[PDB]
Amino acid sequence: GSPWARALYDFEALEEDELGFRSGEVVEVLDSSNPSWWTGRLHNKLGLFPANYVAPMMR
Amino acid sequence: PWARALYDFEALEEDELGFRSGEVVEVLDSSNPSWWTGRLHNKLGLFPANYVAPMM
Amino acid sequence: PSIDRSTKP
Amino acid sequence: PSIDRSTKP
Repeated sequence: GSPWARALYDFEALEEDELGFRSGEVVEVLDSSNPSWWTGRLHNKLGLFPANYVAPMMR
Repeated sequence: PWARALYDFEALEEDELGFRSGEVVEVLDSSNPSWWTGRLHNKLGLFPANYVAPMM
Repeated sequence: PSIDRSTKP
Repeated sequence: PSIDRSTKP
């Protein structure tokens, strides 16, 4: 459905439109069009997160 | 870019963005034909594409 | 019309 | 690492 991406570092959300996560979580990448900030889904919510904090899972 | 709500939409899940008719949502992704990703009140969520505009 | 959640990403 | 929020959509 969506690509998934592995969190490489912890990311602390500081606004409601951010998607915080812990290194190791696997984020559903709804929108990877922006080069700086992707839109993810994790813990049933949507949010922006730094595209360079994750790696695509290829399998 | 921005879009005007045509209809009220009640969010029933945490990944949905609810809104009232006439509110003007920011559209972060219009690439999906059915369900767009918006921001309102500084929260993101999915909502039915056909329930809104666009202006930007 | 009809809101179909089956097409949500 | 390093975070700059000004480039958020």
